[PDB]
Amino acid sequence: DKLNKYGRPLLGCTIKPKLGLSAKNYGRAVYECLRGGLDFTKDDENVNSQPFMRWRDRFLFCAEALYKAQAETGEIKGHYLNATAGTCEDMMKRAVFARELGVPIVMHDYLTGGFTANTTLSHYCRDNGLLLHIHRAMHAVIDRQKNHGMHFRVLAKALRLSGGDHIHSGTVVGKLEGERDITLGFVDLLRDDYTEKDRSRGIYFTQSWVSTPGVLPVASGGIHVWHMPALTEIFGDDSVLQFGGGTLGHPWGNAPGAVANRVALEACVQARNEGRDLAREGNTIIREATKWSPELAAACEVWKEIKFEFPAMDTV
Amino acid sequence: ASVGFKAGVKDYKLTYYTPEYETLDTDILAAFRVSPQPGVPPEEAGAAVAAESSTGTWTTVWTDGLTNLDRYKGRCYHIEPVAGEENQYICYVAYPLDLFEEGSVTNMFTSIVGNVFGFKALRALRLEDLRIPVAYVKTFQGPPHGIQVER
Amino acid sequence: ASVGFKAGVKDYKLTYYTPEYETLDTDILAAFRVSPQPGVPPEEAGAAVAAESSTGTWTTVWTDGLTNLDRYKGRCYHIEPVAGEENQYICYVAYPLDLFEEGSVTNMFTSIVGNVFGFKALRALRLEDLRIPVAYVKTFQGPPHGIQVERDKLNKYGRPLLGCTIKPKLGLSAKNYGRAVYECLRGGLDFTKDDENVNSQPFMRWRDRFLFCAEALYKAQAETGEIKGHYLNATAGTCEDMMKRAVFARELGVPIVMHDYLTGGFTANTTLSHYCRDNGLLLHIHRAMHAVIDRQKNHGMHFRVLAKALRLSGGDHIHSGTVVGKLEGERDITLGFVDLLRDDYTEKDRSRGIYFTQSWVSTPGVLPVASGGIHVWHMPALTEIFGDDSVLQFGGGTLGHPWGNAPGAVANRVALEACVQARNEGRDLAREGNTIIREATKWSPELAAACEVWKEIKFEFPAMDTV
Amino acid sequence: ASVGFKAGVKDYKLTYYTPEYETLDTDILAAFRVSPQPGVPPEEAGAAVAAESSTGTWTTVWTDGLTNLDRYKGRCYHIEPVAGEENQYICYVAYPLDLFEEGSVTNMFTSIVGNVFGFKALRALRLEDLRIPVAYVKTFQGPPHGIQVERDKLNKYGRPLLGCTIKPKLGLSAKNYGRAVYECLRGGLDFTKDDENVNSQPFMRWRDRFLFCAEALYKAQAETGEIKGHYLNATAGTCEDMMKRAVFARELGVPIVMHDYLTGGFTANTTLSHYCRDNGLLLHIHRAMHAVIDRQKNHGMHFRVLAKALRLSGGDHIHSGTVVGKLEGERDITLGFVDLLRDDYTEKDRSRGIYFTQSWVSTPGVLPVASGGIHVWHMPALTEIFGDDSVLQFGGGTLGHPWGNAPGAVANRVALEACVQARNEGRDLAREGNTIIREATKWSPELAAACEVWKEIKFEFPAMDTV
Amino acid sequence: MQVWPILNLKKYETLSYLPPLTTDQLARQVDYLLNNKWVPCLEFETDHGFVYREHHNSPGYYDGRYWTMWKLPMFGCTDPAQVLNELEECKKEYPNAFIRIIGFDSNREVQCISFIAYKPAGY
Amino acid sequence: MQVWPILNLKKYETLSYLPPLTTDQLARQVDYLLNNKWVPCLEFETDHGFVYREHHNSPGYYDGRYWTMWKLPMFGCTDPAQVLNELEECKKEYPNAFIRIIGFDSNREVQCISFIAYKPAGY
Ligand SMILES: O=P(O)(O)OC[C@@H](O)[C@H](O)C(O)(O)COP(=O)(O)O
Ligand SMILES: O=P(O)(O)OC[C@@H](O)[C@H](O)C(O)(O)COP(=O)(O)O
Ligand SMILES: O=P(O)(O)OC[C@@H](O)[C@H](O)C(O)(O)COP(=O)(O)O
Repeated sequence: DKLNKYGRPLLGCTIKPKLGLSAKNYGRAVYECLRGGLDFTKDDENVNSQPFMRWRDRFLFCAEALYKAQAETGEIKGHYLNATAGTCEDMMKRAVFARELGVPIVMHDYLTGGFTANTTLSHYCRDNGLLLHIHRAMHAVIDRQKNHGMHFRVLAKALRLSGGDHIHSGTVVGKLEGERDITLGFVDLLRDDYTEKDRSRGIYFTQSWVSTPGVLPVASGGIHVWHMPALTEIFGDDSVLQFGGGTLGHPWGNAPGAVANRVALEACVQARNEGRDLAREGNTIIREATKWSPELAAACEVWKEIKFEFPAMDTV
Repeated sequence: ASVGFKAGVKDYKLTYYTPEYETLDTDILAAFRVSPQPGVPPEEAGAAVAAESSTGTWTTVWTDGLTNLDRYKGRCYHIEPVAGEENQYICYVAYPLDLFEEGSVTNMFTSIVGNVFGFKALRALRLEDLRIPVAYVKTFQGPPHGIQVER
Repeated sequence: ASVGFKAGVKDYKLTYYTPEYETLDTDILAAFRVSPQPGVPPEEAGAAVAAESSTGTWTTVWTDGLTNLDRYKGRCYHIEPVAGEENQYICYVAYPLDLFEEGSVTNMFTSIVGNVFGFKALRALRLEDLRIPVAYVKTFQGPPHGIQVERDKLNKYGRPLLGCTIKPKLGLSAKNYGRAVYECLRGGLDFTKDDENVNSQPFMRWRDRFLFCAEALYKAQAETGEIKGHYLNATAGTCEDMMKRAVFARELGVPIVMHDYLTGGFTANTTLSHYCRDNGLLLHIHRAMHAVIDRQKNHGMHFRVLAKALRLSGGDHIHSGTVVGKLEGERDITLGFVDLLRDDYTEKDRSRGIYFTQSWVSTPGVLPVASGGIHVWHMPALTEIFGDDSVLQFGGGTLGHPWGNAPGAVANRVALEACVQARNEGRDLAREGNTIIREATKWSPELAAACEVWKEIKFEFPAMDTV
Repeated sequence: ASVGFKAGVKDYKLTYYTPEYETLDTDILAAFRVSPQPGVPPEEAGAAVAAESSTGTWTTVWTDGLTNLDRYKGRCYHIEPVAGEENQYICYVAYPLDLFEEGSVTNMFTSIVGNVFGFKALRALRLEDLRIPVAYVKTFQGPPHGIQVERDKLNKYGRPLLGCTIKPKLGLSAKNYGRAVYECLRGGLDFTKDDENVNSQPFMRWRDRFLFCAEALYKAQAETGEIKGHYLNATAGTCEDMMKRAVFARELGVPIVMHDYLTGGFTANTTLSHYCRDNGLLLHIHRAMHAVIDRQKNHGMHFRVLAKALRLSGGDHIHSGTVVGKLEGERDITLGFVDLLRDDYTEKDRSRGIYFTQSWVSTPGVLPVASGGIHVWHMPALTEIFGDDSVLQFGGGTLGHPWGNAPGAVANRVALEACVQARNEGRDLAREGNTIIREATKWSPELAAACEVWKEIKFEFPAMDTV
Repeated sequence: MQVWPILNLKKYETLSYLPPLTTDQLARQVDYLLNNKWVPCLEFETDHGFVYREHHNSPGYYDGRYWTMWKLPMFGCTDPAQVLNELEECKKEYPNAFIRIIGFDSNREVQCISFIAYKPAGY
Repeated sequence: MQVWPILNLKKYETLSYLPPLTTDQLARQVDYLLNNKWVPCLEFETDHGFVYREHHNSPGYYDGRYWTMWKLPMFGCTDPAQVLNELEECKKEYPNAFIRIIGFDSNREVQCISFIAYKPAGY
């Protein structure tokens, strides 16, 4: 309602390389991705404040860039500014400048930052109208193995309670672990008001949320244009699909890279809405679009053969 | 000098396995116990850990050319097989001082331990130790008092 | 093990002259030029400097036994006689990292330079250089922004930055100050500035000045299309007043403030530097009062030490001399500390007066500012000695132009772009300096008139401070 | 009436050498010892100093016409050659009251001492004295309390105050610092103090030190029945940290804090002085780093100028040398600035280096502190040179006593009361000095042992700074 | 290597990056809307076709998000012709307006569909 | 005594106070750029040729500093003809834009060169 976005997943992009870019260069890469059709760009999880780029210079240049892309396209844009920091005091300082710039969204690494600091930021965001994107950095240190640890569904429930508007939830088909059924299981626990017990998906108890709002799941990590039909099919409209290498790795640069992802997605949404089966006609839909989108076409060439298939460690 | 940009995915080992590297006294060093999936060789497994925990991603991006990646990249500089175990190695990774925010244990962990433990290409991963350089230690307050003062 | 305590005074050399010591990478090292009194030997003179600047006193105290002095004592580890001088040596002293408070340039100086220069047993003493260990460098914020960020914010690349000090120093009213500012800025200069002694005085109060200068700078910016700035002086009598001025500059939205770090002090300067980092303000630093400390070769502290101290405490610009202008500054020694201010690593090089290799672990660089008695004919030398990363300031050189400020600014902006184009084309600024300027006078009536006025002005005298 | 504007450089003497000028009672007057380069005449050298330290620059600017320069310009009004020196003069400069910001020692120095010492045309330059007009003196708070109020609060009258610096300078832990403090205080010393470089360091953090020293001082006070104090050092890296430390001292209820005014800075010092006035804290001032500026007779600023600046900015005590100890300080020149620090009016007197008559319009006096290499045998000389209104400090002289701190303190307290009684009885401390001390050793085993240890220690070397 | 255009490239959210919708395609989206049992509604705007910030700059505030309602939501509508019919009537009354079709999910009270159906010339 | 003009005197940073660059002069700056091993890149702007403040007024914030990128930085380029070639292609596609050539020093990550290479008529 605030962003005025309905009817399709939201598209985002992580600026790369993770660390090393200067503040003016970060903003340049942000403006180019946004003007091509992506809804959001974001700081990578480890970009806080470092010798190569201090936070306040980054926030400032990214605001200029996001406002420029918004004026050019006519669509509301956002750039997640990372507020993760070493002390509660520093975290609040960063959130406060984001509020002063008038940007719509901030970001926090809830597990490395901590639940105590996350609850403070969540309350601040509610009080100041800021959307909060959550990263699960460090989760696989706890949830990967099937015999010891805590499963991600427990950490996802804990976040919906503490607070966050988005939460990374895996891609299933990308570079990091995530089985389809178990994933669909906790995606339901994150978005719905009631989920019934269902051991086939690893849900041991029936859970009710008494109208606690739902969290938007974010698929990010090693995904590209050919994965678009699978992603739209597994997650549906209520998700944010992020392409870092998948945008900044396009042969023609960021703007064309963004157009590629935005065209691939609207093609799948139109096809699905028309009745086509994304699971079976996935590649046909993408291939058809390459006929009128030179931008999509070039991206298809680059990643045609990239797949990530290995046995999973965490299974029902 | 700005070698060209060529889109496409390439092995992490080409940029992140650097067995000849001499560690600097300002580097944060890490000892990971890596268990690769069948078919993924130690060097690539280690290079992949060093890559995603510092500056790289899954495919070549043009922006690498706007900086000097050689000075920011984390790098797997030594691999030693684990005695008595099959397909398990201790990979050593060095991270340059400029990658960390001063005084923030939260930032140190977000890079070194943020996403690598969930790679599809690894079966298990364990961080055994970290060498925190004295130049980074000084950016922290440390204990509010410590043993002597407390007694 | 606790050797006994025996009251009484003993030679400092017994505990503080340690020629076999290997310095640690965490040690702060110091190079002192010592001139002992007759009858006091180098080793004792050096040991006495190392002693009183760290842990010892004039007679044996029993408390030394409650600690491990071996780990805290400063120590004279090397002495080298000065060539051509009689009874003058360079004594090197190492101070362990545990002796300094993190992030406090004030504490570093209180130990190393606190009392030793007044010992009855020395005739003169001079601190020439300090090797600040990277472990200590990280406890400082450093410049609020630095060269890269500053160029990025102002959108200025490829040439030195041009500025101008309004004159007369004191005496102008606030509306007149703003009038002179608007005219200089619209002519092509990037910055105008309060002179170092313009704070708040009966003739012009600070808030009226800040306000009128903001109107003037915004007018020149709208007219030219280039980002402009005017350094507003925040130097004041108390920390409270200094912050008040910085806060109004932030409220006006201007890009740069200024501080006199030595007359204001390191404690107040570090506070402003942190404030500037937190509020996006560029900080210009003046070295007013430095020559009272660094002019003479036999006693004092060299400017390179005061330049290092500023890069740590914090500043985005720092006055560094002109070499060719009205105030002292030798070329080689100047190029030496200009490197220590801008680069990340500078190797030991006695020909330039750099006694120790210094690393900065990415602490941003400071932009050197050449100001003081320079004019259009000096432009090629200035562009050649300093390069693109510098700010060249012309006070009398702009307000002294026969046609006024705007034409005065055009003169300096045209002379500089002419040198940048020539250099970029391959020409040798050292040899073709005057030809380049003379050629420009053919199509710039503004430059032409300035050339006529200052053709014969040079400042050449023997230097007091030489390698 | 607006004579025309003519670009070009002209001699400074045409506008700034004004030998006929009669100084106004509101003028700040300065006495500079100028050494010109060969070929530069006194009048021009002096005019150039007066010019750049007030309103002028190196070439004619048109803006001078927008004001009345005659009323703002500083001016060299008198030149007197230095006897026995060749090419050295004392140039007197007068600066109008409107050039200074009220209450800002930082601004006074930025003008008078900002850039002139670095002119290529001068070889050396030294500021010897300043006549601060009573109209400018009233814009300052001055000492937070001053001599009278301090004696009244501590209930101490009739003798100098005794203090002691804990040693080793750095390296002791917080509990050990407090242990050494309690022992010195219970023996009869009025104060103990942090050494100037003890701020907050890995070996001992400030808050732990303040806390343990409070327990120790309160214990010694309960044992003896005399008010005790321990100077807690508030010197720090930022104004914020400095205030934090002052605030905890206020919370503990202790009577005195300390600041290094030159390494901390005048801006930070004025803030602390105001805070101390508002919260009842006595402020002790250290002159760490002064000899880097005031040692040599040909270049720098004399200590009397830095002493005047402190009485204005604010401090209740200020280190002033010992004359007879380990650091430089001639008797006559010392007695000269000690008078400028304590009295309400001091008349011109070149034999003591006082160039101008100075009035203080009731600004309270500052207590001079003699510290540095002194011991029991120096007691008669110290009581004779300084008188009752002074603080005599013995660091090594207390912690170096063979029996420990308490007996070390008794030694100094007995030696001093012996001199006070003798003086009060009519005896001549200069002639009977050693007899008085020797007589006391007959009934004070504590004094006796100290006498044995330091009988032969004297510090006698030629002085660098003489009238 | 093609350079993505800068001028006259305003976009309109969902589906505006695809080639223009033929009338069959349009009809198909309305069918999708009705098949899911969402309520259709049309909105039009003549003055501010794009988001802007005139009255506030705090996070989440933008002007230009609300357009004006054409008639009322078509509760109980089941025939896509009815919807396409209104589109024509609105177009003829407001040929100078941008018009869009939205669909409400009353259960979640979220718009599950929103796409531009007509644009004035020049756009 | 000449009075410095007030109207139509917008400037464009480095080199804009000198007489217009002939094509030889232009080529020479590109050579300087390449000889120093910096990466060239072109940027163009049609709407806001000059800095302005619309979205914020805090210190250091200005709108209009970012222009749009023409293609990609020319990494590994060594022939000035290649650069001048792109200039021509950009000019013909955006005759109405201001276009500038910049050069990156990847080591310091600072632009060591930046100058206007083409201006629309009227300017
Ligand atoms: O989403 P999670 O599973 O938490 O994993 C985290 C990843 O999403 C991570 O943020 C990334 O940086 O590696 C994605 O980059 P890219 O888009 O270039 O792949
Ligand atoms: O730069 P430093 O050596 O600190 O010296 C300081 C000078 O730069 C000083 O600020 C000035 O006012 O005299 C310059 O004026 P002008 O431009 O008219 O010469
Ligand atoms: O007083 P100044 O001339 O400023 O000089 C400073 C000295 O007083 C200094 O504080 C001291 O530590 O060396 C005194 O110690 P000790 O009492 O053991 O000699």
